[PDB]
Amino acid sequence: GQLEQEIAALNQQIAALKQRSAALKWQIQG
Amino acid sequence: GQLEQEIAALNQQIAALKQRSAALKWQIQG
Repeated sequence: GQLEQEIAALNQQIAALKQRSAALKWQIQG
Repeated sequence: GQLEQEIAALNQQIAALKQRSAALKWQIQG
């Protein structure tokens, strides 16, 4: 249902922002 | 100071999404 889709979206967004943060930290350190 | 502000916003958004997930994980018990 809707709940399952929203929890999937939440998990997708967490992963995307964590990936972005990790890449940014490395880019800044360079 | 906009660059610093944007990184702070990213970290705030990450923390918020993690809190949503954490609150659901906590709720799993009850």
